[PDB]
Amino acid sequence: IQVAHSSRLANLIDYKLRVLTQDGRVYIGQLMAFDKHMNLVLNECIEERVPKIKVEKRVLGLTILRGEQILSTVVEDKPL
Amino acid sequence: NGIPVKLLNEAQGHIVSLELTTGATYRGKLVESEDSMNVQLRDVIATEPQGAVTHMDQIFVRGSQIKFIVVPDLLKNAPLFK
Amino acid sequence: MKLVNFLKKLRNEQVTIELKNGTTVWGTLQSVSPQMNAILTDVKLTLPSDNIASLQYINIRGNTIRQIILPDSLNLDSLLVD
Amino acid sequence: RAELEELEEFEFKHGPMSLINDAMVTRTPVIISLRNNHKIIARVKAFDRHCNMVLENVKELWTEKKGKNVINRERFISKLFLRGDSVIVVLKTP
Amino acid sequence: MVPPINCIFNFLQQQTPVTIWLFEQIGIRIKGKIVGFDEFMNVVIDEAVEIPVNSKGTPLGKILLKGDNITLITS
Amino acid sequence: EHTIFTQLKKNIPKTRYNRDYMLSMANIPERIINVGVIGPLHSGKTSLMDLLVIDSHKRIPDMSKNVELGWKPLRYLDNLKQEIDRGLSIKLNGSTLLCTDLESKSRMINFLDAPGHVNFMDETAVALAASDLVLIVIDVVEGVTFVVEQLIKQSIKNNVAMCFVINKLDRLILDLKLPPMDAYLKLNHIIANINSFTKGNVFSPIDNNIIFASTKLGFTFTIKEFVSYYYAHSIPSSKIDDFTTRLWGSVYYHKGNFRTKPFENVEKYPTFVEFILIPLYKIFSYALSMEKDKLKNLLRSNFRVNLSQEALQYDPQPFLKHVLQLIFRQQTGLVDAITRCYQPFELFDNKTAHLSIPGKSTPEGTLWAHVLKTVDYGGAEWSLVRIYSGLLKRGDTVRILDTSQSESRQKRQLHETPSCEVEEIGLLGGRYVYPVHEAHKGQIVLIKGISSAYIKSATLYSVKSKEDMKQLKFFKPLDYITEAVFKI
Amino acid sequence: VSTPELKKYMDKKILLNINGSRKVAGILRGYDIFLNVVLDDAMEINNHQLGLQTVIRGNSIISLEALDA
Amino acid sequence: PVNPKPFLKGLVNHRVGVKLKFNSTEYRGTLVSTDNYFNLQLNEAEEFVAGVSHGTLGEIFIRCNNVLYIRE
Amino acid sequence: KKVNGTSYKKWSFDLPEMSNLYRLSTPLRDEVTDKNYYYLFDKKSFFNGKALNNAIPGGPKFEPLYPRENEFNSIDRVIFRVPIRSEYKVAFPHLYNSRPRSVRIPWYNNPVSCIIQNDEEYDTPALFFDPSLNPIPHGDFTLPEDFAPLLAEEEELILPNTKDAMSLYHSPFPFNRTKGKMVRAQDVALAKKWFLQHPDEEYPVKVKVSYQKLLKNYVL
RNA sequence: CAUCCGGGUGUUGUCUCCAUAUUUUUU
Ligand SMILES: Nc1nc2c(ncn2[C@@H]2O[C@H](COP(=O)(O)OP(=O)(O)OP(=O)(O)O)[C@@H](O)[C@H]2O)c(=O)[nH]1
Ligand SMILES: [Mg+2]
Repeated sequence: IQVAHSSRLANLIDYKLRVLTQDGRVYIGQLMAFDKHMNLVLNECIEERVPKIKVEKRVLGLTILRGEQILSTVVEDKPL
Repeated sequence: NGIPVKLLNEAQGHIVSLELTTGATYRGKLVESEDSMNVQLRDVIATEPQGAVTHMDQIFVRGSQIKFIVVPDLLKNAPLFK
Repeated sequence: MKLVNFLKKLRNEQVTIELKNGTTVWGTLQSVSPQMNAILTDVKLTLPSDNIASLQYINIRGNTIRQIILPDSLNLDSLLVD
Repeated sequence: RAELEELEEFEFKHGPMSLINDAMVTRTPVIISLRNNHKIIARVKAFDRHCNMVLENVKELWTEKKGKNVINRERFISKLFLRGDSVIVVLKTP
Repeated sequence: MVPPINCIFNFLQQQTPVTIWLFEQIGIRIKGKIVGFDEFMNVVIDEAVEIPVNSKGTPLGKILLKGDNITLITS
Repeated sequence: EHTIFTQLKKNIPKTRYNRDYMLSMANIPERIINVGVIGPLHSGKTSLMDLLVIDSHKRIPDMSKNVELGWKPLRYLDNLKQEIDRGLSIKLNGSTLLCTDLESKSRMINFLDAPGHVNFMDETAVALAASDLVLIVIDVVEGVTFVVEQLIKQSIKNNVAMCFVINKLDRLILDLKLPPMDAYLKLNHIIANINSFTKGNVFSPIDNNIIFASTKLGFTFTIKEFVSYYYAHSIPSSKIDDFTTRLWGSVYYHKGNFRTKPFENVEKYPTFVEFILIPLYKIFSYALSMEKDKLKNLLRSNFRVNLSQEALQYDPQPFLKHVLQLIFRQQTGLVDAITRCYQPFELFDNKTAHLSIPGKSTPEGTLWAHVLKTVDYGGAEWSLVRIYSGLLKRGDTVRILDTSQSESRQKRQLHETPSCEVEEIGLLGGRYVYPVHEAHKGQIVLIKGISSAYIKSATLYSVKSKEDMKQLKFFKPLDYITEAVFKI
Repeated sequence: VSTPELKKYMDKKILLNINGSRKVAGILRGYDIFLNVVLDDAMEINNHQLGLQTVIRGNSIISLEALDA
Repeated sequence: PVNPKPFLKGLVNHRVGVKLKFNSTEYRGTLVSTDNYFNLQLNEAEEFVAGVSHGTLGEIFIRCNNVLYIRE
Repeated sequence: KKVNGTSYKKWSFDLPEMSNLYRLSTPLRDEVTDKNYYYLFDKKSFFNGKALNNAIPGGPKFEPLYPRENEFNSIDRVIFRVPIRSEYKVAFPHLYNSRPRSVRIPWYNNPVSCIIQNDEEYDTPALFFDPSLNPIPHGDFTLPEDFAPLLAEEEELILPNTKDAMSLYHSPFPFNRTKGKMVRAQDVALAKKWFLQHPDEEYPVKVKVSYQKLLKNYVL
């Protein structure tokens, strides 16, 4: 995996981002919009739960992720 | 103002899905949204965390409980971003 | 009076971190937000008896951050005063 | 902004925020119970409104308990930042 | 229409049989009568009683309970 | 010879907002709103419509250099040889386009520009029968005259919400040369005269009902929009709306303290004069008569407006128009006011009940629409229809009943229709027609192919069962407001 | 400041989902900005009523469902 | 008239018993002072683990967020 | 600054130079600022007059262009009431006369002008309530201090050059411009607006006929 | 249907003058 040594989150917007969630799932997709409260809008969001064995996988598309239920953000891949 | 909350209120009317902290998904026409995501739906299917589906006419939700909201592919186009 | 001043003044330091679940995080303090959001480059994770999961970049949510283990060469009283 | 910090330090000295502020002034080791069960013996350096507190001379005490094998575990850290919400009860050891 | 502030002002003057449920808590209930009211939802309750749930009358007195962990009230 | 019209489909204007996303918002019936722009003769409603047209499209091909510079108004929706030579809208025209409010939520609006001369009131009766709400445009010099009085009495009669646009605000400044306090008293006189004919409802500029506009200089604003641009980045954000409710009607301000008495020391003006109207007079005076070197520095510092190096070399009226379009940006305050005026739940049922014999409901399966007028639009003739219920598809045979039959057929339903196939469906846009495949509930379209089935108006229905034939109810014929009495 | 528009649901029975899978039936009496539901008490989840008039805290609300149309 | 905050101001310099939510325990010590946040401080606070004094903690400072109820 | 070069092709002035040329050229200005002056003297009324063969009372007279000249309009059956004099046949030319051939339709109206001039003594301000005008008869909340409206740092509403700006703003063609290009010397028609307006006073017969002959030349 | 006095804009050349925290987010 490769990414630029970025200063802040908004500078790397529209990047394929692995986004953890407090309930155990991880949402992977290119981020369109962020917030002061860390609400995120993934362009091609993909629902990936970790069941109690192997990864659960599901496609969502354009979705809002609420900020409170986020654990953290990670860059998965580049734009385009 | 919150640009994701901007998107939510712009998404009113479409068949949107919604899972909470509880893990119980929903899916139907949205009706109302605010700064705190005080969501309302119509024609909402209410699948419990086990998978027990219960069709119902309406629902109101509090924003603290909301986890994520499935928006359609129309809001990808216009006009909130640029 | 704000420790946010101090945490803002903590920059480009390689630090360990704990979370609400208790996950470790070894990475350079790229920046810290006024609400504790630890922006970190060149990071390494290890879960709570579990094996390694190293990564390229992680900005972690402020509330999820439990306890940041600071580095060795650190004058606390130097940064505390304006 | 300045008047709020004036009444902050004023309300600390008179209110119960004076205790661990006085513990920082006396600079003693203090035990602190935690949300995920960690009795933190450490030297308090920093102190704010939210009870976030940088700790020198750190010594966390806990029990990683799994497998019917009580393994009371503990570690020393040079310096560590504490988040407020984790704290339950701070106390100055006599 | 009755906002919660006005309905609790009825509970303040009346002091009628209140039953309280608790936040992040199913194992225990309370039974008393409302006596105080804050600008937050903090309310002091005299004649309060700890009442474990119907899955008995256990001892409890007058309590200032931190009101940010309230669920039910009914005077 | 007859119209100016865009026949080549490749030469369509190029629509900044991606029309496919506009058509996708027609699925939600609450996203569409039908507004007709009525008012008196030579008050500004066509130029008001032309502002929205200019800001909605990328490159209009009929726009010359003079209508860009601002000498002659582009009268885009006038469109005819009659309306160019006579200088007078004689037929209603429209445009369907999407617009965003101040909270960035975009919605599809069907504007029907209507004539203002008093002989053409058949047209205005069509526009009142079509529109969900109307925005009555009046000019500030004449006041609410007897024509305005009748237009608002007919807006009340038709169960139609309404909105007001005070127009020609420059004529207070440049023509009549009124001082700012006297112009404030003029505006308060017009608004207090508006509220005398409206039965009970309250029209004030702070309830998003009153909209101040020029349309020759090419601006419009509201108090909410004008606070939202330049004031409310300084107010603490919990106070903003409350400050806007302080912006009208004899509340006075000095130094952070609001009160009602004339404050006895500073001899200031009321708050609308000081915060909104005197800065508007200053924009006009300084655009026309200040040296440009001081003006670009002052204007960059106050409004963050950056005057380009081309736009210093103008004539005074294009420069005033350029400055006023850069201070007052696109017409989002008017669209926000339109969104804050119309509630569908209150008035759609009463409007269909007033047009056609109040029943309980219509079934959601049946197609039920209202053919308002035959309009010669672009060479051939199109029906102009509003869809009240159901869906309509291109290639569908429906029953078109003339409205003169309907008052008998309704009693016979309380106690056959010729069918036609829908050849084409188009969205009206001004100098052109945009072809669309299907037409949903709640929107106004042009339908080619049913025009031979009726005289002045008709009703269009497609029933699925036989049982829904007793459920459906037919439209009553129009009240063309003036009786035709002049004979030849 | 944004008032949750419960005037559509005012004086109607509502199935309030609250913390720990608990339900509350009851006709609505009023509310505030925090969503604290002032409601006439009804049967709580076979089924049994506690109280006559109730005030539920907003933080404890999971949801509130339209029982009455 | 007997509100929480004025009774709490009367409860200053008096014995109090603190109960909490998760991983929690009753207490018993003389309240020192309070604020609008309801941060507590006790002297001679005995750690009553479900009404069983596990240890005399003494001079202590309790956080506001984890407070459930406070009694005599 | 005020010209492109010695090729002498384009010009651009300031406001006081343009205002000075506006005052200084008083005897040859148009001095008609509303378009409702030319109600039945516009170009298109002249074309309808030539085509219909009528004569509006102060304009030109041409040949018919249709010089070859039933009981529908009989006397017994038409109601004689409000005579159909020639201004009505010019103004509404498809209604008042049968067979309108080669007739065009002449711009109904312009709304009503209420421009107010200010020429007396100059010491009256720019914004002033004229004697022509009718009259118009009949602390919980605070903000931060030093909250002032937008242009409060510039305290003068009326600049000194603004009366000249509001007078040049309404002048007809050459003076509302302050930017343009050089034309030829004979292409500037100085007598032309004179015979397009009306006769200024009551003149001899020769001088009223001279207006008509020149004005006929303009129409052709 | 033509002739004549004139005009715009674009590309190239040429000429002249100078220059190189206390309920929905985070306590
Ligand atoms: N002086 C001045 N004139 C204006 C202003 N706004 C519009 N007009 C003029 O008003 C005249 C009428 O404009 P339109 O909008 O075309 O007329 P209308 O409102 O459609 O009325 P109709 O005759 O029915 O079309 C135009 O010649 C404009 O020049 C203004 O703000 N000031
Ligand atoms: Mg018009």
